Amino acid sequence: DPTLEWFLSHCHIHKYPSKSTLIHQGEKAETLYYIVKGSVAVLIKDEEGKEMILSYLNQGDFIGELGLFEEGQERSAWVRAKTACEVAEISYKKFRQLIQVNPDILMRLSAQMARRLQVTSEKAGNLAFLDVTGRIAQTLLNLAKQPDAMTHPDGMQIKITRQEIGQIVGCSRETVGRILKMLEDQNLISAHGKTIVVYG
Amino acid sequence: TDPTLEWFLSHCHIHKYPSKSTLIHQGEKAETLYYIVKGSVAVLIKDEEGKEMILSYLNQGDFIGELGLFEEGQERSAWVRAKTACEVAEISYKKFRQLIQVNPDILMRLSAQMARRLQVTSEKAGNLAFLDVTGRIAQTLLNLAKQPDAMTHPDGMQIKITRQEIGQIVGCSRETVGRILKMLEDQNLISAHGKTIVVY
Ligand SMILES: Nc1ncnc2c1ncn2[C@@H]1O[C@@H]2COP(=O)(O)O[C@H]2[C@H]1O
Ligand SMILES: Nc1ncnc2c1ncn2[C@@H]1O[C@@H]2COP(=O)(O)O[C@H]2[C@H]1O
Ligand SMILES: Nc1ncnc2c1ncn2[C@@H]1O[C@@H]2COP(=O)(O)O[C@H]2[C@H]1O
Repeated sequence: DPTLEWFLSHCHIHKYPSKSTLIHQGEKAETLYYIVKGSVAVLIKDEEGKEMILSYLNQGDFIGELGLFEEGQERSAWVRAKTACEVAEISYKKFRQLIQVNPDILMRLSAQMARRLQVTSEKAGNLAFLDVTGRIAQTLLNLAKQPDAMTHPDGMQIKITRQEIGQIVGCSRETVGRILKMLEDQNLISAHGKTIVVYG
Repeated sequence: TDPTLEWFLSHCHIHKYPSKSTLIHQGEKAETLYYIVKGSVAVLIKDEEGKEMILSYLNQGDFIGELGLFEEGQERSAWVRAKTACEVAEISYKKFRQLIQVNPDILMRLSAQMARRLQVTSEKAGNLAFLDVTGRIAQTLLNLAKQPDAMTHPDGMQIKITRQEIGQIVGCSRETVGRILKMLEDQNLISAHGKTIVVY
């Protein structure tokens, strides 16, 4: 991948342990990132710091792109390493020079913006159409259809903490706890184990 | 406008769409890029029961139908419907990609708008997640008060909007919108006069 490697030679590259914060919402946006290895969560918060994950981003993903096309913008979200990460960074100013040399690097970036918009639009859809019970139910169902969902004699089973579920739908761990109990008692799932079984 | 947009537009056909006509249908094969020369549109998606949600309004100078551009074989991710009479330039993706090669600035213009839509749709996903239906409505009326067609008034801004529209934006029924709008004007936050609302 000649264009990528060229792009990266113009970056500086650093390692970040899991749980460390790469981007703080509200900071001035002046640099672009690219994930060389690992995974990050893109997070927003309510006024009391309850979190919602807008996306996971993985190796090959650009981050910090949204301040690129107009000066004076702030980071729109927190971005937090979910595993140990290797992350390339480059100033918007140097990136813009790179685009002049070869606009393919802009194509790649824009393709990812367009995917993100489709996915975030779909999520806003579910947030409008579903209450917190439906959100959690549709999350568990989505997760059971993932390539990594394990077969179970009674349906599919998943590994996912209550806090992670809470991050997906933007509710507390305890709210998740209560609604999982309700869904168990409605005979839709079982969560009495260290994992979750979605029936059917 | 500038010589670059005019260059781009001379490679487009201009089509007219009457108010309430659909420009783009969800699920259609995406092979075409659009640009709004005049007028305004609504972007909509739907739940399995035919409930509609307004993801966004877009206006003169806005690109539409861009999300299929970066990868072949995609579907339209939403319906796009004329809110007023519209004049809309259109061009095939393939021909757009050729233009990008002559002058990458036209891709820059487009990517700028994608970045803005991702910021706006993320903030909206947060609203839907974190706010109760009343907070969604009170935030929506501010956002509406800075659409191109929301003009001034002694005690703040003034807008025209239906209950159905608001309900489509925040995710609730007209009836519920009616009850909340009533609450909001007791809380001396607005005054309503038919379909026209003054936002303080
Ligand atoms: N809805 C989203 N989906 C995926 N990534 C996002 C989303 N919102 C923000 N981001 C990423 O989080 C970053 C926060 O900083 P920026 O606003 O500079 O750029 C942002 C994007 O790279
Ligand atoms: N969240 C959004 N904000 C603004 N416009 C959007 C949004 N989602 C979809 N659209 C527009 O609606 C169009 C539907 O067709 P496309 O998916 O080709 O391209 C889409 C975008 O131009
Ligand atoms: N709970 C909901 N979540 C998302 N959208 C809704 C919900 N309830 C109603 N809507 C949509 O918003 C519209 C507002 O006007 P109507 O009540 O005619 O029809 C409504 C539905 O299409």
